Amino acid sequence: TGYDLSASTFSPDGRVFQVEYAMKAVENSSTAIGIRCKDGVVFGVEKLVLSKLYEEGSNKRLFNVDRHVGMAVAGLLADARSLADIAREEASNFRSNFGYNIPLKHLADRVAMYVHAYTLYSAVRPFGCSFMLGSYSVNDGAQLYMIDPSGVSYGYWGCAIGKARQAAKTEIEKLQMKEMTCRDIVKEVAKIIYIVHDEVKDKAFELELSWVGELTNGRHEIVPKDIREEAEKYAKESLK
Amino acid sequence: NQYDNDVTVWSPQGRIHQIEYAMEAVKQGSATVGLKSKTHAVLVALKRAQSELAAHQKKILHVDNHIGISIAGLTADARLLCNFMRQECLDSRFVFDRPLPVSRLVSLIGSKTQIPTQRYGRRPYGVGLLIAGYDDMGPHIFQTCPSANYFDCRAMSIGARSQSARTYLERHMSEFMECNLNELVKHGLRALRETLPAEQDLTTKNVSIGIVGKDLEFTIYDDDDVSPFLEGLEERPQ
Amino acid sequence: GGDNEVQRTMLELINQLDGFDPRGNIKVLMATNRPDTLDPALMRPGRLDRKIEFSLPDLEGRTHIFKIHARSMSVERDIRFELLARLCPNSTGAEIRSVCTEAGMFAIRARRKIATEKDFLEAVNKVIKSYAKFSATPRYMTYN
Amino acid sequence: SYDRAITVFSPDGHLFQVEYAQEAVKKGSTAVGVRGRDIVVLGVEKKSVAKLQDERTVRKICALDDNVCMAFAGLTADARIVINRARVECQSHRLTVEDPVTVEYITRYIASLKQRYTQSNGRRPFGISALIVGFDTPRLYQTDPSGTYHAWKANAIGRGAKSVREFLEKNYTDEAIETDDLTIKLVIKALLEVVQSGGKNIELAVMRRDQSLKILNPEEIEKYVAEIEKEKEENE
Amino acid sequence: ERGYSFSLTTFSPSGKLVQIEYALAAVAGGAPSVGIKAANGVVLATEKKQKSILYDERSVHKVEPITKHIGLVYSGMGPDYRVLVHRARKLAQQYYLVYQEPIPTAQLVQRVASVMQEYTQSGGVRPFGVSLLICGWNEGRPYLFQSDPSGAYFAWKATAMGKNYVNGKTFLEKRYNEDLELEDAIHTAILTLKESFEGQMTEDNIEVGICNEAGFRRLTPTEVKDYLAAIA
Amino acid sequence: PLLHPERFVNLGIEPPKGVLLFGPPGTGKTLCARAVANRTDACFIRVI
Amino acid sequence: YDRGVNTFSPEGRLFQVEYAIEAIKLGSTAIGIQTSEGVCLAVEKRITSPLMEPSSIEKIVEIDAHIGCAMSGLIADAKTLIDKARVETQNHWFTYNETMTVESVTQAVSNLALQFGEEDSRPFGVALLFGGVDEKGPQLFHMDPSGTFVQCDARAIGSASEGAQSSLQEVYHKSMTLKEAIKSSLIILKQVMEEKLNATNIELATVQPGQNFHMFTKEELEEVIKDI
Amino acid sequence: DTDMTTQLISSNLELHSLSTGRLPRVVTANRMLKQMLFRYQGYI
Amino acid sequence: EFPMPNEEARARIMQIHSRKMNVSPDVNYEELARCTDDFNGAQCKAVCVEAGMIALRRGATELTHEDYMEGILEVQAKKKANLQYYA
Amino acid sequence: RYDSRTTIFSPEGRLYQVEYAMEAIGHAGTCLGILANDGVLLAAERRNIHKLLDEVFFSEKIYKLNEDMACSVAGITSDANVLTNELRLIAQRYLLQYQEPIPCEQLVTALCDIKQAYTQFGGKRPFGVSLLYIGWDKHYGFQLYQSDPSGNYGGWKATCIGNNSAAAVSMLKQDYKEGEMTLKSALALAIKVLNKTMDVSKLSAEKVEIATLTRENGKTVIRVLKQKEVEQLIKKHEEEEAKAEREK
Amino acid sequence: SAGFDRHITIFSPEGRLYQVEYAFKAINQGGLTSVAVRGKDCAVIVTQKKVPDKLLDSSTVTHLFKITENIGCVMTGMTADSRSQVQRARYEAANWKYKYGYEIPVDMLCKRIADISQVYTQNAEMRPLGCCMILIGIDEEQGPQVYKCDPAGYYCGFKATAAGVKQTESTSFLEKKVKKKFDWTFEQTVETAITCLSTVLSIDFKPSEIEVGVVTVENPKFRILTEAEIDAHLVALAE
Ligand SMILES: Nc1ncnc2c1ncn2[C@@H]1O[C@H](COP(=O)(O)OP(=O)(O)OP(=O)(O)O)[C@@H](O)[C@H]1O
Ligand SMILES: [Mg+2]
Repeated sequence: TGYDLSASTFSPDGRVFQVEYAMKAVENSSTAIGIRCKDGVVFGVEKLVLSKLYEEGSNKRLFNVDRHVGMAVAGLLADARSLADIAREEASNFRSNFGYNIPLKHLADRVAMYVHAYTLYSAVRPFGCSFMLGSYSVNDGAQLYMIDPSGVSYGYWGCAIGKARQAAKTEIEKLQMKEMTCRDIVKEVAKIIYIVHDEVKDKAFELELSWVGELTNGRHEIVPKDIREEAEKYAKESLK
Repeated sequence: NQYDNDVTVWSPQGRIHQIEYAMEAVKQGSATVGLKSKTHAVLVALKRAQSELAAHQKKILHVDNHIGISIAGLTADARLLCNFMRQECLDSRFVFDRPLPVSRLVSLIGSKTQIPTQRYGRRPYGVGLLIAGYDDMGPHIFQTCPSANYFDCRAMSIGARSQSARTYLERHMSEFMECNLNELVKHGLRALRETLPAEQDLTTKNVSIGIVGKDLEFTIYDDDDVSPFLEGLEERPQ
Repeated sequence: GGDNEVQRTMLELINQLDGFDPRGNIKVLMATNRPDTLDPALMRPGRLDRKIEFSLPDLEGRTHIFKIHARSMSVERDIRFELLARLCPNSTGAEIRSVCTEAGMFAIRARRKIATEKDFLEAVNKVIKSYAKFSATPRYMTYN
Repeated sequence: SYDRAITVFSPDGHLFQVEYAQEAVKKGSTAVGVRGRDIVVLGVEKKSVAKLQDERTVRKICALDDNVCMAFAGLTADARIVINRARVECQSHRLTVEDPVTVEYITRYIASLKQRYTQSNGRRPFGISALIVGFDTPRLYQTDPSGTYHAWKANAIGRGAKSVREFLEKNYTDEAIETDDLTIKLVIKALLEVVQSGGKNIELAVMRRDQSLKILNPEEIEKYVAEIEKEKEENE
Repeated sequence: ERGYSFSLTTFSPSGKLVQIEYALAAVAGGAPSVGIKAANGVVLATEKKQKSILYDERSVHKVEPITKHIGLVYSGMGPDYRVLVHRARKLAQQYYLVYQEPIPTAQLVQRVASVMQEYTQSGGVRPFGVSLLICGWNEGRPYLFQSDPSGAYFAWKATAMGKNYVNGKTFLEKRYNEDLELEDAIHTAILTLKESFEGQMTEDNIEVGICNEAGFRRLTPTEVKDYLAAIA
Repeated sequence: PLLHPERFVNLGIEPPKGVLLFGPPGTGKTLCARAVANRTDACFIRVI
Repeated sequence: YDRGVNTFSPEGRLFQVEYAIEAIKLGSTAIGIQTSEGVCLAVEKRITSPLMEPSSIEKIVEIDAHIGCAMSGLIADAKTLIDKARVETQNHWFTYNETMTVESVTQAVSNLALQFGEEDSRPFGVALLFGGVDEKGPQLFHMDPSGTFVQCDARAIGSASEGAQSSLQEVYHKSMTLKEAIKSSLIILKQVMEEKLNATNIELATVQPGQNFHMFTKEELEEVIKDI
Repeated sequence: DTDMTTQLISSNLELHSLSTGRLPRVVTANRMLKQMLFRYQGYI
Repeated sequence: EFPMPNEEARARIMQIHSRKMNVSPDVNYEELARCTDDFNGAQCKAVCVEAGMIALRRGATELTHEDYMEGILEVQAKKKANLQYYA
Repeated sequence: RYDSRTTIFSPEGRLYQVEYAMEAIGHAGTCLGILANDGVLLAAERRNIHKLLDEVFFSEKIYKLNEDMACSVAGITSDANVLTNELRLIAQRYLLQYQEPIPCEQLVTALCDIKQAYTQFGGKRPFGVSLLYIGWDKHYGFQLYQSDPSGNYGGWKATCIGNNSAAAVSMLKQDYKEGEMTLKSALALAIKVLNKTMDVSKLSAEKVEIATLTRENGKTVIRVLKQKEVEQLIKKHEEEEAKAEREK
Repeated sequence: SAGFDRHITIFSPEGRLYQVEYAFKAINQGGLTSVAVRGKDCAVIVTQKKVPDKLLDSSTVTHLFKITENIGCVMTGMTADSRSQVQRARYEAANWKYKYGYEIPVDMLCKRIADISQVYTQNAEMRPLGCCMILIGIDEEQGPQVYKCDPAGYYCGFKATAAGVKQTESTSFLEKKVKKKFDWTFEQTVETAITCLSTVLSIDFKPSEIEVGVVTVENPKFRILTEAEIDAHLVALAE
């Protein structure tokens, strides 16, 4: 209290409380997980369908930053869309200034700086979304990164953001992600998402998969309907 | 509490209260409904008259030959947004010589309306937009909220007393795709009348319709033009 | 320490209103023209369920109040009470009654047995305008 | 609670800072002005200066242009700024268009300039009210710290406003302005209705048709005061 | 009148700019420094006592040169000192470019005082929480000035700022004579700092600079040790 | 809820048992209370 | 919540524009009627002093030769809006060689009004009644500080807006003539004015399709007045 | 032209040396001179 | 500790306190729970009671969703009106 | 309260920040100005006179703006410095434009206008400096002017500001003869009024600086009196006081 | 007293800038500790590597950043602010090299970073970056150099220093160390750094829980020791 209104104010114990408020705002969003397989990265996002009136795919939280980069936003949706636009612009500028696809580590760094720059001024508020950037290339392997509202970014082997981050992380650590290709990581991700989902509280939901890997030639694309149905069947078969 | 005065201040619960108040501003406007068939997108709005003899306020705005919107919220924000999308559609038609697809326009609307929700100085656009438009990917009924979050809705309703219309749309959603233009407009009129109180009824002087179809540009029907759609409507049970 | 005893009495009233030992068929009326100082426990809608708000009357309401309070007065039949109601924008019913009494007083000062419209206008100026604000006529020239 | 900013409307739609700006005028010395058939006269309550103070710098009647003059009431520095801006604008208008600035136009410019300082926060409104008299037809206008101008046959602003205007309405007759001397005597009487010292605290400026300004020396004003006293001596 | 201690552009009802006084208090809570002008030049001495041996004594120098003939020491906040040093050097270089002659000490002091004033005329900017003691030599005459966060500059013959500045001034007016020399000045300044120095004056704990006819030069630690031995 | 309670139990609504009259002074709260006491037909207790 | 034009309330209302309508409420009464024969437009003058020139009270202004306007509220904001309307009419004539439709004039004035907060000021506390003939016929429009505007068959603004509006609803029909519209406006003004109605407490204006000229009444006011 | 260029470069290098307390390098002088002259497109 | 009711908790409280009332099946209790943020259980019961009383005032036989919204407005003493600048 | 910002009008129409600056002027050192036939002088008290303060400017309170103009100073040190520099800039701009010295009064108005700006635009504290102006021109000859933090100015023949300004102005009112005052009489009057206003006795010369303005063969020489002549002025005042003691 | 601690430009009545002190307190919010030791012909930094998750890619968790081929840095405090200051320092080094031809000294790197921090401290536009930077570099004619830069804009050279939660204890241990004259060899410098960190943390220091950056006169290139080299140094320390 008092040290809490602006992101430019430091609390007496030394923390920016607006940033932490943004983090716990992200905490209230639906879970979204990302797992880098042996030869790629798979993003699995649960999406709470608030009203049946929404069409399928509306408010999709999978964003294609570049030809080879995908995002798995979680948190405020408008902030997520704005950050997606920022990441797309950064990738386009890198392509136009250097002539080749932006490395996902550098792209994550730049978008992390853009996020962090909004946690310094009293005129602007910290971004209310935390996202995942995933990519694959034949020269850099498979890479995954997570950016929080604070702007802190480092690579993860597999992670979750949203409501059940810890619950999904318990079921993520029990996978030997270094070995299997993403073809089976897809159904494993679907099973994890279906387990972490709370049917009695979040009512209905839709699971959206995306992947970027050698099986996809390196481009990040939404998982085709057949594989999505197979993964959903696998997840449903694990009811006991 | 003390975190309620600015859109730039995060609440300790993780909420932006000014954003929620901007959402609350939508229900201050009258109810409007939008719904799409496999071939047409139709949005019906209930117009409000401030005096017994003053004209009813325009509720459906014309944006482009293939895109038209209904407004529920601040008149100033609605007019400013309408001007912005008119300019965007004109620029798209000037550069690419192709009508702007509805999805890209709605994404631009969300991007534009998110700026006030993060940078201090300008309040969030306190208006909900029902965007009905036909493009090469079929008819579309988007809805845009003041929090700059846009939903691709099969059939939506926003404004005051619009929950009944939303329930009606949820119940009758399955029949919307395989409906002709007249059946779709009658379903929209029924959804609109669900919001009306018991004493009020949909007359030709307070209903505005907007239709954009396969071979039909976005046309707005008001007053007598509403009558062909109004006639033949089943009377509300009582 | 504060009041304590008054707070204890208020707490017992709270207990009687709602809680264990159901209150019964005891409908409770409470009035206060400063409600923001009340205890939230008392203001909770289990003790004071309905919160009826009395607001400054509109034009029609102020006309009705003027007619009510001028009913017994010995006034003219041509008094445009809508005019007087519009001449007191932000005024309570008590101020309307005071305006009527002041119009009668003006009609008594110069010993007329009928209170005319000019008396009511003078009363409105004496009651509302004479103590409303310091927005003088040169400062009131800012609006037209 | 709604009087600490200029852009905040009060719950009853009052711009309270704008209203407060008029108290600065209410604190100024009385300035009266009338218009006649061939003259425009304006007297000023010229309050006594200190013994060692030079009264040349203390000027309340300022000529905006050769065809229009102006007497203010309120803060002196704001008055200086407004007078300088009015002179510059009148010269610029004469530059752009050949015909000289009309008194109505210069009053419109002054009112707009005062208004544009009441529309923005972080900009204190001008605390002066002005009487602008000129020929195009003798015309008298009065501005306002709010930014509103008006056309008057006769005003008085400043300390004595209600009293001098009350004297003025039942004194400004057709025969009162029939003679130039009659109009100047009317101005002198109106100023004497408030300035209770006589002669020593009265400064009247008269502008005749197609003529120049002429500040009345404290001997012509003394003669007019003596004539007014002789005329009023008919009571006994 | 605590309600007027926050705004830098708001006069108190007693007509005092409280924030400038708070900046001056921050100055007075700084490291002790002395500056004394003798008939041969000026001497500026300061206490560069670190919090531990770990700090590199020679890393940062408190007494800094502005031109060949102008030096400048400080008391108050440290980081603001570097900004003021950079602005003073830039002003000296601009004056040299315009006039081809090294900037006079009085003119540099005036320009630096104006620079410090620029940070006291607006809200949202903090006054320079440091006071500058500037020595120079022009026209065969020593010059010593003190510039303040308020932008006020005077022409101190001999003064002390920082912690126990009252003690330094009290020690002065006793050991100070207008007909002294640069060596006597060095000795007097070292003694004045000793009146407010806690611990042994290690050659690395004290920084002394001399503004003489040949210009401004900061004393090497060997000379500081020699003077300390001659004093103690 | 006193003169005609049957209009409530039929709809299964328990009517509110308390009312707080609040507003600007002189708006008519005490006048309405006086009217209630005037035509209460039940036990009215004006607590001091 | 009621301190800036950029702060929303828990109910979603902007508690600053409503204050601008309140500022409107303490102006002066203005009645406007649109009939098939034209537009009539009456205002109570609210004279403050006999010395003050009545022609200085600009409650009625000429936006163009075909469209007139009536204000209510702050003089400064109203005159700014009136100048804006005149400038837009002249610009539209310059760029299109045609008379601007009163709907478009009101649109332009409203477009200026909506900018009370747009840049990274305050609402114009004044309602405007724009009467005038266009290619579709006579028309009457009303605009408020928020920039919302609407065509009104007969609208009352300023003080006494509620009572004048109620009486207008009582006495207005679709097929009124201009003379009877003037008579109704004058009787309503007399009934809603504290001062006795005569030639100096009110001003009248009217526009006709074929008689756009004489967009005012000068000493023929008494002709209608004593035939009340 | 050469006089003012050399004087400005000398002043900038004096500021640099004062900020570093070390002897300036010829590389720095050459670099600053070349960028300043290139910015003016050979007009100096 | 007894926390302020959650959105789902508020919907459940409204459902319990509407058990004895003739509530229409079309009422969306989730929408009401969204519309009554920072409402305690007593306030939700007051919402249900006010909705029933309003349905009595309307002269109806079953409670509607709009009646529940009007009761929500009544509980916090708000009085919704059609502002001119919204339309 | 309505004193937080310079642009906030009080309900009585008083700018409280401006009045605060005016009252704060009283903290500044006493500086006085007297007009007289063929002359006009300023005098000022050195205030802070500590023995360790070298006196190298000799004019810490008197400044020369133009060739035929000079100004005193009483207020904030930084505001005084910027105001004097800007006065010099305005005078030199006028001289460059018109090739004629600025006729005193205009210069005052110029600076005053700028001060008025700081009392109108937000985000700027009013210039808490009031200063006297002495000069000569081709229009009104020797002129003395008084300025205020509000930007208001006035012509004067004898006036003082700073510490004990009211007592000084009352003494000048009592002991000034309009028309028949010369430079010597003006200097004696300034010395005596400084002695009475300054609480310190005997009015030590090094605590007081006097600067005179006189026309000499069309050269409008502005002089600042050295300590030596102030010694003899103080001695003259002491001997007049001793002679006046003879009445007892 | 403590009512003046909401804007960084407001001086307290005691003349204290409380927001800068709060940034100093926020320095410890990272939860880690870094120690830098300057040897006779080398400089060494060792920082805590806390990876409290088997899912993190341990390669990217590094708190050691290479500002320039010869100038290395270790960051303490909030990770985002530290990375922002790292990129700012890299840009400043690149600008110095481009504008002056030769490589920027570590002296100037910390001086410029401190100047930026001070500018943020005096102008209430940006919140001060609560990240402490320690730069190591082989500056010719001066040997190894270790510098510390704080949110206040106070840069200082150090024979040995530390930052983080256990800053006072590590500085005290180093003060006990650098006082007994000893041959500060490269192995000795690494030994002193690791012993400082272990003594202040009482941790057995498995090789994956710490990160070591090394610069040496023999090779003036910022080198990050591999886990095998960390194990070799630890086993040499134990015996
Ligand atoms: N609507 C109304 N009609 C007629 N008279 C009214 C009305 N409202 C108020 N009054 C008058 O107001 C007078 C005093 O008001 P009342 O006693 O109700 O005050 P209150 O608002 O309850 O104030 P308090 O804060 O002292 O409790 C009554 O005697 C009555 O004549
Ligand atoms: Mg009562």
